[PDB]
Amino acid sequence: SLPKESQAELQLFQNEINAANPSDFLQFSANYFNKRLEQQRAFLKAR
Amino acid sequence: PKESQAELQLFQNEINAANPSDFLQFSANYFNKRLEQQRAFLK
Amino acid sequence: ESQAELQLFQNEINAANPSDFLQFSANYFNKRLEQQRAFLK
Amino acid sequence: PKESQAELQLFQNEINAANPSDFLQFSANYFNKRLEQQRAFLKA
Repeated sequence: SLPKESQAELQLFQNEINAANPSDFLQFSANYFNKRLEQQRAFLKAR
Repeated sequence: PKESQAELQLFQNEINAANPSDFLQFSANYFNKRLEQQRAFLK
Repeated sequence: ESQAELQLFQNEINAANPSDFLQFSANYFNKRLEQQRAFLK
Repeated sequence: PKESQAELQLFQNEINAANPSDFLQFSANYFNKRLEQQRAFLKA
């Protein structure tokens, strides 16, 4: 029953998992979420 | 794979149980902690 | 700012003396990012 | 400890070699990657 933004981020993640089918699910998933944060951090740091 | 489906089901269960205010931060914290838990076993 | 964040990190390493340096350091920096994200948002 | 001093010296060397625009993001990425590298060795 999640909010729309949460469903969108979960759908993007599920799409990435199905496209890559990582041999190390946890490492791929941690790298993915740490990169999504990194992307939003660039907006937050900007002048 | 079955291990991937299990880890994805565990994550989806955590998201539905917590319904985080910051989805990205909760998800990064979750996966970093799952790695930390497996590191203890692997060392 | 970089020297101050490096000094804070070195101080944390010397105060905690972790048995797992890499895990402590990754947790530390991931938490510093988490803290800054809240303030920036 | 010797292993901790070596990892701290490697990190300080990386900071001086890259001089990152975003110190915190570079440092988090660095330690997360050092863990990733050790995970591959531990799983082998």
